[PDB]
Amino acid sequence: VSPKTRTSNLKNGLTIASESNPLVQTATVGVWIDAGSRNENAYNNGTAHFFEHLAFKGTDKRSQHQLELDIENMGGHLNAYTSRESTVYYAKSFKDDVPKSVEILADILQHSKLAESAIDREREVITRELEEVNKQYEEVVFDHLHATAFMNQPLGRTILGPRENIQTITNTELRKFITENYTADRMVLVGAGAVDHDALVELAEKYFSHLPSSQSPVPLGTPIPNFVGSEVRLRDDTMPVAHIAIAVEGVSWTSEDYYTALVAQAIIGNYDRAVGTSRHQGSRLSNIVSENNLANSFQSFSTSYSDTGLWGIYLTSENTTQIDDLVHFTLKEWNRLSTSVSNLQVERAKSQLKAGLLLSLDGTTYVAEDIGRQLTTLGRRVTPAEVEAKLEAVTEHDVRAWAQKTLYDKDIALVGLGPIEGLYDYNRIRNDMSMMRW
Amino acid sequence: YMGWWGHMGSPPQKGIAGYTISPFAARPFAGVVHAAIFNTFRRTKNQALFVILPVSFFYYVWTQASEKNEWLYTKAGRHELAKAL
Repeated sequence: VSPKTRTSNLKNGLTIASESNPLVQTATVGVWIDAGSRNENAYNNGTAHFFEHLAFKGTDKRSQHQLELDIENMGGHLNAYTSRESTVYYAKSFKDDVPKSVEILADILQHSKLAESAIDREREVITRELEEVNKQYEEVVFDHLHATAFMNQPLGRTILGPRENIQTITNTELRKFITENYTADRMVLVGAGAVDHDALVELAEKYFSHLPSSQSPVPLGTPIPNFVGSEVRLRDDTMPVAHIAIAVEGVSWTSEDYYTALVAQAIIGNYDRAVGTSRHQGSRLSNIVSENNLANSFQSFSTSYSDTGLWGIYLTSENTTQIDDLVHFTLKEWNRLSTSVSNLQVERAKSQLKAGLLLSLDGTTYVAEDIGRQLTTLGRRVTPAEVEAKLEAVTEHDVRAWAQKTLYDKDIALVGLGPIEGLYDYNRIRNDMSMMRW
Repeated sequence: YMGWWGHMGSPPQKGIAGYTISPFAARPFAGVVHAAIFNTFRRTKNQALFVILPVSFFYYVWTQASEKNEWLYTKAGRHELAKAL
């Protein structure tokens, strides 16, 4: 039984959430923000990512060089990432360097220069990032997957934004973005590891007290996405490995089917030919794929957003003449979530997940990420006892009902990259979403 | 000159992104009225001469031959028929 997550608020509406671990010597403190690229329109798309660069370019007090030195002197590091719905800025340090790190984070978020000279400098760095993501195949595949599934909608936009916007982002629109979005009621200060909650609350009162509150304070993790069945083919015969993602519209964080969808995902599971144990996994798809050498890997996912999600699988394969078999057998295993699954598969997947949801949190950064994610999506940290009860409530017959309304005979979003000549047209893929025998 | 799926015999393909949408997501008869009128008119107009010229020539030839044959086997065509045989 892990120590209890303590939670306090400030007057502005900033949440402070902490989980202490007296066995470790480091601490991850940071700011989780319920805001990301999805909050941009088409004209300022890329702003959130642009700001992440300039946050480390110097403040009203410390210059870029002074900033570098201050963190070097602390001994730990700072890190940041911007997603579609979430922005994170954290600092890993020593136990007694926590007041320094909170002070630096408060500075870069509230009091950043955003000097025209630095905007102009980063504008090239970010332009170069557009031509180097091209190598990260998984990211290419998932960005096209969002673009097509949420065609012409805010969730469909990339985080980097178009080339055109990068050239036209001003300090004015940067300032406007962070003033509108980085408000106290949307922010959570998180501490995990060697942190005292009461000390962290005092540091929040000292540094984050003059944060703006939004005009209309909605609860944390408050949002209509209209999924498009569609495909993107990025054929490249010179690549040796095909990368394919297939997804349906999945579930939001607060869906009643959230846990049902996780169990369904665990029934298919993951596979990697490079891992020794993968040939012996219980998953039927794993067995088919390994015995027939159909793939190098597959990874089931159930990605959630505030008001929608994507549920599907990501495949990589060198077997270019049997892509058809790989996709065929994958979708036939999904069909069985509707037609065939019983207590045998469901109880097995529940066993595996009851541990998996706890295992994931193995370092202070993972714990902080868990507290921060849950507070910004659900408005609260869900205790392991509650999670164990929600998993236990999932029956085989919940899974069947969920798959019958979510997967069975449904439109898919499909992205193929690489030597995908063997990937059949949309209809033949989508025809495998049902079984004529059932 | 033809392989099979995965090795069809295409030159290497690169740089083309292809997009489409589900049959359930699309209106199958989108723009049908425009196509039925304007597209068909364009399509037909561009091919009209290749049908009209040979059809009209061979129909004219037939018409002349059949009319002559008919006339040759009347009373009036007696003399011309006698020469023709």
